[PDB]
Amino acid sequence: NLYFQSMSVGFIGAGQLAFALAKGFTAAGVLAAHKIMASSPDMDLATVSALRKMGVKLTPHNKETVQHSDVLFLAVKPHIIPFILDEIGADIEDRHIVVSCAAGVTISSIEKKLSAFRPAPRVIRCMTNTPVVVREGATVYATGTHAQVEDGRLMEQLLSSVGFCTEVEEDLIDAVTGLSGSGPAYAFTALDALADGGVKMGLPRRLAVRLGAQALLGAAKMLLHSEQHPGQLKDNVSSPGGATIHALHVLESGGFRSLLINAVEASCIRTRELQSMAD
Amino acid sequence: YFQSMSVGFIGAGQLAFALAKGFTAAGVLAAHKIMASSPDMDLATVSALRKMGVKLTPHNKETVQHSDVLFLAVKPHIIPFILDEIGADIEDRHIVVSCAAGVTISSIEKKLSAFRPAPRVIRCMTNTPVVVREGATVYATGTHAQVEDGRLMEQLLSSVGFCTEVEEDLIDAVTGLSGSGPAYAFTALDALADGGVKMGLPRRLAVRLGAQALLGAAKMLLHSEQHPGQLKDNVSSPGGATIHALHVLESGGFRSLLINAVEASCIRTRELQSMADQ
Amino acid sequence: NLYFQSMSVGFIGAGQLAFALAKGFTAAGVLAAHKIMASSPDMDLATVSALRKMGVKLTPHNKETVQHSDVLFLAVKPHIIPFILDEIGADIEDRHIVVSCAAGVTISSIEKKLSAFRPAPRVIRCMTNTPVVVREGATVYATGTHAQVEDGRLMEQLLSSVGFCTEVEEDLIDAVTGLSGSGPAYAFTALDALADGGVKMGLPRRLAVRLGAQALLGAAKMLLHSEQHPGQLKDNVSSPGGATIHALHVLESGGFRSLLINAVEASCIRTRELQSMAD
Amino acid sequence: YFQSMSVGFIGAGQLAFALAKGFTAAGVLAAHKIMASSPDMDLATVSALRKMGVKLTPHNKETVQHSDVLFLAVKPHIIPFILDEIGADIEDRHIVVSCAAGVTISSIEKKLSAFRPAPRVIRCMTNTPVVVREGATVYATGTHAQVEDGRLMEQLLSSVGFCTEVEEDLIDAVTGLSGSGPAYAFTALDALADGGVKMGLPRRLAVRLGAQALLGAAKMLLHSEQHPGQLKDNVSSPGGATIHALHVLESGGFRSLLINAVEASCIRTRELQSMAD
Ligand SMILES: NC(=O)C1=CN([C@@H]2O[C@H](COP(=O)(O)OP(=O)(O)OC[C@H]3O[C@@H](n4cnc5c(N)ncnc54)[C@H](OP(=O)(O)O)[C@@H]3O)[C@@H](O)[C@H]2O)C=CC1
Ligand SMILES: NC(=O)C1=CN([C@@H]2O[C@H](COP(=O)(O)OP(=O)(O)OC[C@H]3O[C@@H](n4cnc5c(N)ncnc54)[C@H](OP(=O)(O)O)[C@@H]3O)[C@@H](O)[C@H]2O)C=CC1
Ligand SMILES: NC(=O)C1=CN([C@@H]2O[C@H](COP(=O)(O)OP(=O)(O)OC[C@H]3O[C@@H](n4cnc5c(N)ncnc54)[C@H](OP(=O)(O)O)[C@@H]3O)[C@@H](O)[C@H]2O)C=CC1
Ligand SMILES: NC(=O)C1=CN([C@@H]2O[C@H](COP(=O)(O)OP(=O)(O)OC[C@H]3O[C@@H](n4cnc5c(N)ncnc54)[C@H](OP(=O)(O)O)[C@@H]3O)[C@@H](O)[C@H]2O)C=CC1
Ligand SMILES: O=C(O)[C@@H]1CCCO1
Ligand SMILES: O=C(O)[C@@H]1CCCO1
Ligand SMILES: O=C(O)[C@@H]1CCCO1
Ligand SMILES: O=C(O)[C@@H]1CCCO1
Repeated sequence: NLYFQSMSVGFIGAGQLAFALAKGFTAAGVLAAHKIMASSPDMDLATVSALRKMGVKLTPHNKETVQHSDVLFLAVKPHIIPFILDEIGADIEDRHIVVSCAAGVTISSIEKKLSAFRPAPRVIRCMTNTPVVVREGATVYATGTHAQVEDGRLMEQLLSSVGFCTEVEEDLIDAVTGLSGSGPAYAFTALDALADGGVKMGLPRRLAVRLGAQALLGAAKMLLHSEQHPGQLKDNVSSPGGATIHALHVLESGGFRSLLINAVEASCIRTRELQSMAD
Repeated sequence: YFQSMSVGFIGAGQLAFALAKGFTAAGVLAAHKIMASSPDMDLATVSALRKMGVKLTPHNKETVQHSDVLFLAVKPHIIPFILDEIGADIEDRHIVVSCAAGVTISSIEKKLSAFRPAPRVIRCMTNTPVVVREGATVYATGTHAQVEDGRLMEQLLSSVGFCTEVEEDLIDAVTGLSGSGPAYAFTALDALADGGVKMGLPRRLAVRLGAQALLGAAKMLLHSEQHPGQLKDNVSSPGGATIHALHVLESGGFRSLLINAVEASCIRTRELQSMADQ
Repeated sequence: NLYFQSMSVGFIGAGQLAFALAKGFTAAGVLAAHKIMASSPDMDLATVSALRKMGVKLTPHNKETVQHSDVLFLAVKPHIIPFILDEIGADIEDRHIVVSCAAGVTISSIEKKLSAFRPAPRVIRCMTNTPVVVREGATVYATGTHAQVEDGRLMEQLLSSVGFCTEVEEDLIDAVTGLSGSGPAYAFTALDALADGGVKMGLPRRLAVRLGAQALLGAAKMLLHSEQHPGQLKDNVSSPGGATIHALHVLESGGFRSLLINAVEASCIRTRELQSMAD
Repeated sequence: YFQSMSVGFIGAGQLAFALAKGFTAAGVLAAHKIMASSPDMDLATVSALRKMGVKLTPHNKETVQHSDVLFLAVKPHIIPFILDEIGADIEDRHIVVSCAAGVTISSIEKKLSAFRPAPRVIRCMTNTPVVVREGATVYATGTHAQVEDGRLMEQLLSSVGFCTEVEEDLIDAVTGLSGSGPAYAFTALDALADGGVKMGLPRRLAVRLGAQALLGAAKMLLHSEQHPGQLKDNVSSPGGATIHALHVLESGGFRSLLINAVEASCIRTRELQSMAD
C-alpha cells in the first residue's frame, strides 16, 4: 500500500470528468480538496462552480495547474489534448505523472509530444466513468513507456478509492470506452424507459424511477457477487409461463441484445475516430 | 429489534433462499429462527439453506407451527393448494405474507377465512437481489392485517433493500418493473458483455465492467435529485463516443422495448390475478 | 447599447431570408424600411414584391446595394456566394461589415475572396431561420479575423431584436444549421401530421391546425421558461395509465426520437457536403 | 373584469398549479381569490402556491364554500368520489368546471343532480402551457349551464391561452392532440437536442435552439394564412440541407407516428371513461 494522501492532484479541464473524479476522491477522504486544482478557460461554467463549492482550487491558467500538481489528469476533449501538450510540455517536471483520461488518445501520441521537451515523461492512460462521483466507477489504466515501477500501483490505489480499477493492455481501452465509459448513458436511457413503462402500467413516476434504479443496482450487484453466468441468474428469475418470461420474449422480439451490442461497437468505433481526428 | 420473532417459508426455492440469505446477512434474524419446507428435501436450494443454519422440514404444517411470520414462496398456481393444506393451522398470531406473482389478497383471504375468520394477510412483490441486500419490495396490507403488521413487514423487508407500502392494484405494475427487472438487467449485461467481447475484451473483464457500469449508474440516479434524462444529458459530450452509441440505441427503438417488457410482465401478472380470482 | 438606429442595411439576394429579416427588423422598429436595400437579378419575384410593399429599396444592381449599405447581408444560395464576392469585392469599403447568412460557407473562404481586393474585410458569419419574420428567430454568429471590437456586439444587438441571438465558435454553425436552421421545416411537417391525426379522430382541420400549433408554441415556451430538462417536463406532465403515456409509447415504438436525430445529422452533413464541394 | 369572482381548485397537481400560476400571472383575479385543496399536497407545491398568494386547505368543502368557479383538477377516476363528497355543498352560484380527461358532462350531472337539481357544469380540456399563458383550451357547456357561464369560461381561460367552445364529442380528440401535445413536443425537443449534441453542439445550446425553433415555427403558422406544407416549401431550398433532412423524416414515417400518437391518446381517453361507466 503506497502513501499518497499528501500529494497534489491537478486537472487540465474543469468539466464533468474533473468534477466527478474530484468529488469521488474527496468523498472517499483519500485526498483533501485543497490538494486539487483544476483549470479551464471559461471560469463561469457550471462544473467550475460545482468544483468551487467543493473547495478545489480553480484557475484559467493551465501552467498553474501543472506547477501545483504531482499527478496531472488530462480531462479535456480528445482533439484538445495535442494543444494542451504543446502548451504545458515545457512545464512537465521529473516528479510529474501525466494521466490522460481522454477517449481514444494513445500513450504513443502523448509521449511523442512531451518527449520534445523532456525525455522519459511518465504517462498513464485511463478510461473511467462518471459513477466515480458515487465511488462506484469502472476504471482501467495502461502504463506508458517511462512509467516508474510504482506509478501504475499508485494510480490503481488512487482510482480504486472511487470504484473498480484494473490494469489493462492499452489496446483494450477503446473497447472499454464503448462498454463502461459510455455505459452509464445506456443505463440512464434504460432507466428512463423502464420508468415510462412503470408509469404506463399505473405507477407514480417517482416510484417507477426508484424501483427501476433499485432493480438495476441490485441485479448488477448480484452478478458481481455471483460465480454464475448472467443467463443462469436470468433463468432463476423466470417461472414457467410467468410474468418475467413473457417480458423477456418481447425484449427478444425487438432485438434488445443486438441493440446493446450495436451501442458498445458504435462507441468504440467513434472513439477510434476521435483519435485519428485529433491526430 | 426483531428478537424472538420466528419466520417460516412455505417453499424452499430461489426466492426463499434469497430472502433467508438476505435476512441472515442483515443480522435481523438468526438463521435458526427461520424454517423452510418443500416436498423435495434433496433440492439444491435446500442444501444451501441447511449450510446456512436454517431449520428445514418437508412438512408444511411444521413450518406453520414454528412461525410467527409465514412467507408463501411457492409458484402462483400452488398457493391455493398450500392454503387448503395449512388453513386449519393458521392461528391468530400468524401474519401470512404471500410473495407469489399475481395471487390476490382477496383470493388468499377467501381460502383462509373458510377455516378461521380474520386471517392477517399481506401481499408483497420483491426480487432476487434481496440476496445481496439490494432488493426492491412493495407490499399491500390485507383486510384484517393490523396497521402494525404492515409496519413490521416494512421494517423487516427494509433490511434487505428498498421497501414501501403500495395499494394492491399497483403490485401488477411493480411486478413488471422491479420484480421482472433483474432479468432485464441480466439480459442487458449478457448482451453488453457480448459487445465488449466483439470489440476485443476478454469475456470475464467485459462482464465485470458492464456490471460495474450498471451498478454505478443506478447508484448515481438513486443518490441524485435529477432526472435520468438529465443524467443522460450530463454524461453525453458533444460529438463524442457516447452520443454516437445513444443514437444507435434510439434507431432500434431501445426505449420502446423496455416499455414493452414492463407492460408484458404486468399484463401477464393481471392474467394470473384473474386465474387466482376465478 | 450601441446607437445604430441611423445606419443602412443591404441584402444581396432578395428572397425568403431577406424578406424574413427585413420584415422582422422593421416590425421591431430598430431599422426604418427606407434604410434597407435589397438586390436580385429578377425584379418581378414574389419576395421582391413583398419587400417592395414594405418600403425597402429594390434594385437589380448588387453594386448599388453595397454602396448603400453599412451592414451588408449576403442572402444568396451558398454556391452563388463566391460569384457575389468577385462581383462586389472591389466595392467593399472600410465602413462595411459583411454578414454572410449562407449555409455552410466559411468565414475563411469569404475573407480569402474579399482580401484579394482590399485587406481586413470585416466579416461575420451567421445562421438564423425564417421565424425572424415574427421576431422569434434563433440566430448564432461567429466573428471573422478582422471584425472590429464592436462588430459582434452590433450584430448581436441587431439580431436580438428578431429572436434569440448568441455568439458561437464558427465550427458549431453547420450543426446549428441542422438544428434551428432546418428546425422550422421539421416543425411544419410535425404540425401537418398532428393536424391529420386530429382530423382522423374527428376534429375539423382548421381547429386541429390551431390546437396543434398552439400546443407546440406553448410547450416550447414552457421549456424555455422552466429551469427544467425536457425529459423532466415530459415526466411531470404525464400521468400513470393515462392518455399521454399511451401516446408516448407509440411514438417510442416508431423510433420517433431517432428520426429527429437523423434529421439534424442529415441537414448538418449536407451543409458540410456542399461546402466541401465549393472548396 | 372579474372584480369579485373567486376561483377554487379541487386538486393541486400539475394542472391545478399551471392554471393557478397562469391566472395569477394574467392578473385576471383580485388578490387572494384563488383557493386550492388536496389531501397530501407536496410541500414544494404548498410553498410555491403560498408565495403566489393562493389560499390552501386540505378540506374540499372549504374550497367549495370559497369558490364561485370550481375547477375539478383530479384524476378521472377520482372525479366521482369528489362529486359525492362535495355534491351537497354545491350552491346555485356555482359553476363546476371539470378538467378531467374523458369524464363526460352526463356522468358529472347525474352525480350532482342527486343532491340539488340543475348543477351548472362545464367540461374543458386544456394543457400545462397555461402556466406561461400559452395554453390551448376547449370547453363544452352542460345541460344547465347558463349561456353566460360559457361566455365567462371563455373569457377566463382566454387569459392563459387560446380558448374556444366545442361540442363535447370533440373533447376526447382534443385531448389526444393539444392535451397530450406538449409531451410530444418535449419528447421531440429532447431528441432534437440529442441530434444537435451528436453533431457537436453543447447540450444547453442545443436545447435552447431547438425550443426556440419550435416556438418560432409555431408562431409563424399561427400568424400565417398559409398551409403548413407551404411554409415547409419556403424553407426547403432545392438540393439543400433542409430537404435532405425532410427526406430522412419521411423515410421513417415521421408523419404517421404523430398520427398514431393523437389516435392512441384519444382512444385511451375514451377508455379512461368507458371503464368508469
Ligand atoms: N464525462 C465522462 O463521462 C467521461 C469522459 N472522459 C473523457 O474526459 C475528457 C473530458 O470529458 P468531459 O469532462 O465530459 O468534457 P467537459 O466538456 O465536461 O469538460 C471539458 C473541459 O475542458 C475544458 N477545456 C477546453 N479547452 C481547454 C483548454 N485549452 N485548457 C484547459 N481546459 C480546457 C472545458 O472548458 P470550456 O467549457 O471553458 O472550454 C471544460 O471545462 C474527454 O476526453 C472524455 O473522453 C472519460 C471518461 C468518462
Ligand atoms: N424468483 C424471483 O425472481 C421472484 C419470484 N417471486 C415469486 O416467488 C414464488 C416462488 O418463486 P421461486 O422461488 O422463483 O420458484 P422456485 O420454483 O425456485 O421455488 C419453488 C418452491 O416451491 C416448492 N414447492 C412446490 N410445491 C410445494 C408444496 N406443495 N408445499 C411446499 N413447497 C412447495 C418447490 O419445491 P420442489 O422443487 O420440491 O417442487 C420449490 O422449493 C413465485 O410465486 C414467484 O412468482 C417473486 C419475486 C421474485
Ligand atoms: N430560407 C431559410 O430558411 C434560411 C436560409 N438561409 C440562407 O439564406 C440564403 C438564401 O436563402 P433563401 O433566401 O431561402 O433562398 P431564396 O432562393 O429564397 O433567395 C435567393 C435570392 O438570391 C437571389 N440571387 C440569385 N443570384 C443572385 C445574384 N447573382 N446576385 C444577387 N442576388 C441573387 C435570387 O434571385 P433569383 O430568384 O432572381 O435568382 C433570390 O432573390 C442561403 O444561403 C440559405 O442557406 C439561412 C437561414 C434560414
Ligand atoms: N397533466 C396534464 O398535462 C393535463 C392534465 N389534465 C387533467 O387534469 C387532471 C389532473 O391532472 P394532473 O394535475 O396532471 O394530476 P396530478 O396527479 O399532478 O394532480 C393530481 C391532484 O389530485 C389531487 N387529489 C387526489 N385525491 C384528491 C381528493 N380526494 N381531493 C382533492 N384533491 C385530490 C392530488 O392530491 P395530492 O396533491 O394530495 O397528491 C393532486 O394534487 C386529470 O384529470 C387530467 O386528465 C388536463 C389537461 C392537461
Ligand atoms: O416470473 C415470475 O413469476 C416472477 C415474478 C416476479 C419476478 O419473476
Ligand atoms: O462520449 C465520450 O466520448 C466519452 C467517453 C466515454 C464517456 O464519454
Ligand atoms: O395523460 C392524460 O391522461 C392527461 C390527459 C391529456 C393530458 O394528460
Ligand atoms: O435547406 C437549406 O439549405 C437552408 C439553409 C439552412 C436552412 O435551410
